[PDB]
Amino acid sequence: IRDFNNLTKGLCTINSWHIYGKDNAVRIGEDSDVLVTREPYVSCDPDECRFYALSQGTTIRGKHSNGTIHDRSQYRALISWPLSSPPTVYNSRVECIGWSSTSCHDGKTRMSICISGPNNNASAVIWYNRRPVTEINTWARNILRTQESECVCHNGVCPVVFTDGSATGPAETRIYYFKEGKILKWEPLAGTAKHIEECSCYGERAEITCTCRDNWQGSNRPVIRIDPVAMTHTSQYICSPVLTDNPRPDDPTVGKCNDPYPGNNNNGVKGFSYLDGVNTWLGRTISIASRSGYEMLKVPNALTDDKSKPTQGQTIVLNTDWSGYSGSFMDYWAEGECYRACFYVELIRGRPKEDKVWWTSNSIVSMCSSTEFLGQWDWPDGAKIEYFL
Amino acid sequence: QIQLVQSGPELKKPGETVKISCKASGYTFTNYGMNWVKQAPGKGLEWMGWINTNTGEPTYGEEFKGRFAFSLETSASTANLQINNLKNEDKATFFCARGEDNFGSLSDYWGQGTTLTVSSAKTTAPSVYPLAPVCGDTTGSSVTLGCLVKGYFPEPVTLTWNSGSLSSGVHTFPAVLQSDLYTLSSSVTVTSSTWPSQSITCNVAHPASSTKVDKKIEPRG
Ligand SMILES: *[C@@H]1O[C@H](CO)[C@@H](O[C@@H]2O[C@H](CO)[C@@H](O[C@@H]3O[C@H](CO)[C@@H](O)[C@H](O[C@H]4O[C@H](CO)[C@@H](O)[C@H](O)[C@@H]4O[C@H]4O[C@H](CO)[C@@H](O)[C@H](O)[C@@H]4O[C@H]4O[C@H](CO)[C@@H](O)[C@H](O)[C@@H]4O)[C@@H]3O)[C@H](O)[C@H]2NC(C)=O)[C@H](O)[C@H]1NC(C)=O
Ligand SMILES: *[C@@H]1O[C@H](CO)[C@@H](O[C@@H]2O[C@H](CO)[C@@H](O)[C@H](O)[C@H]2NC(C)=O)[C@H](O)[C@H]1NC(C)=O
Ligand SMILES: *[C@@H]1O[C@H](CO)[C@@H](O)[C@H](O)[C@H]1NC(C)=O
Ligand SMILES: [Ca+2]
Repeated sequence: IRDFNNLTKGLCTINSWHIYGKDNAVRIGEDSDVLVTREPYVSCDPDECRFYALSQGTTIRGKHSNGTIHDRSQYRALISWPLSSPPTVYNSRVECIGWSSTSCHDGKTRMSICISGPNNNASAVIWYNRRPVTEINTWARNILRTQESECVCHNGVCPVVFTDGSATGPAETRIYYFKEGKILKWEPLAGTAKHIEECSCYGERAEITCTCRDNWQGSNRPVIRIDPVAMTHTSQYICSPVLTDNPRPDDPTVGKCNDPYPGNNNNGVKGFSYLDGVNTWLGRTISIASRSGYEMLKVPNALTDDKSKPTQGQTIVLNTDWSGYSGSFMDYWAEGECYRACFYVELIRGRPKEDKVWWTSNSIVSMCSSTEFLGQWDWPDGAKIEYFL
Repeated sequence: QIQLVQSGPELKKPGETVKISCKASGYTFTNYGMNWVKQAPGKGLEWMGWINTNTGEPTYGEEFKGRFAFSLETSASTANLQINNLKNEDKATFFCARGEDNFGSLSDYWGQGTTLTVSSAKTTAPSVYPLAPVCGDTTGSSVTLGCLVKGYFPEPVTLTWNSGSLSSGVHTFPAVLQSDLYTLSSSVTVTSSTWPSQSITCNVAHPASSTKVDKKIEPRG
């Protein structure tokens, strides 16, 4: 718009899900100059919504796609392209160079942060209106990381959650408040959460909600709620027995609000949730051991009630199909009474599970929320690992 | 809850063809795929491949690409292993198991197994023989009586000392093959108050030959 954005609405009644975006990137990339990506996401400008994702600097088909299972390198770069077109060599815009990103638009223009570096000496640089403004060098010296999906801004201020430290144990997570590229302040993570990675965040009624990842001990997901106005936050867990991280222990009868739920240590998968009282919906893979299938569950009050079991659901990716990372996003500039909630599901094709090929790319699926009850379909990446041989 | 009951054991002469069925219940067939595994006696457990009960597409393992063929009666929730041209080293037991995740890395809930005795041999029905003791007080105030089930093919044989009733102190021994047939036996120990007083009976059923015998161990001494 030509004015900062204020999250003035609340979420709309989430009664079912309608497909919003489909990539088909790996299927088309078997015969088009498509980029190998991973860690995908979706963010909207006032003007348009786009698929964002971390490039690997090669095409699926090019011989340099070999060994793209490695997450970080100097060939990675946050890139961006039209809603539902593949991430083609000829239509991707490079947003900045790095192997961890987050990107959001504040009403006036957008902030993109790409983190780069060796693991022991990494730096974040905060791009604003496509020029580097601020940079933040490492603080704990072992892999500074961030969101992996869009951030949310209220009146110029965008909280961005960063973790620096070990994924196996206590790490230094700090919440930074930027406004227009400059750091307005930062505080350290406070609350009952025990470890923070890859926070999926959305914003309503002047407040920001982030479902993150507990990599050390959590199988239930930790939640940070940030007051963008007062520049404070808190962190608790999702009480619900409906465990949503992956791999996970099987779901209990009663769960744990102020602590990690035991069972699968040193692992996770980025994930999201829509926490709105009765209108709460959660999403987990269907498999407890692997990233196969992805499903949405209405679990009224899952944040707060520690025996909330699901009342309505929706199958998104079939359990005989692969999934991966998920994250929240909304089109904050779309017309209406409220926020249409939406999310995305990375579809990881490649190594390690499908190691007949040596690349790891992924596809993207997006859905937004309908007040209706629309019927459901499953949405497969779709490629046959056998035509690339 | 999940129960995958399979076909009964099968005897088939070399080079033949067998369709081993596996019927699912408890879960929604279509959202979990079938994992098939070979537990060959002196070797261990082998993954054979997996089928997607939603698309119908099988994966096969190297050692299995060729005669093994996965197929599904979706409509009855049944996976079947069909093996063609039964090369003898297909004497083993085949388990179907529900692959938890996509591709079937986790097999949670397994089926009871089906045993393929690939064999040129002929069905011989058994000789059930009551073995009453040459008295011999088998420990203080106890007597052990026996039942030799000789000369049958193929395995199995169901043995029950009196219709399932003598349950404690029974030792049915594994059968052993002497080239063409097996020899199996069981023992049961009772107190002297109970025998020759009640009627201990060997209730032996050879299901391949439609044979059911009840040899009464009569006191003969
Ligand atoms: C047209 O489309 C409409 C709209 O989509 C169709 O109607 C919808 O259809 C859905 C399927 O019928 C239905 O969802 C179901 O809703 C129930 C509530 O009534 C919900 O409980 C179901 O979710 C459980 O079951 C699914 C599989 O069906 C599981 O994948 C899911 O995880 C839930 O079960 C697991 O978690 C529960 C909570 O803890 C446990 O109670 C349960 O034991 C189970 O746990 C095990 O598995 C977990 C992982 O899989 C594991 O972690 C755990 O440890 C355990 O081992 C399901 O979502 C929608 O509500 C329905 N909506 C409407 C409006 O009707 C309609 O059928 C379509 N019509 C046609 C003709 O096709
Ligand atoms: C690139 O891919 C090739 C095959 O496309 C990989 O090949 C293997 O390389 C290792 C040595 O690192 C050998 O032991 C294997 O036998 C090779 N196999 C084949 C088919 O050549 C290669 O490792 C990949 N990576 C690099 C860095 O070249
Ligand atoms: C945005 O929010 C602040 C605080 O709620 C308010 O004072 C300001 O005027 C609002 N501006 C816009 C463009 O909504
Ligand atoms: Ca975890």
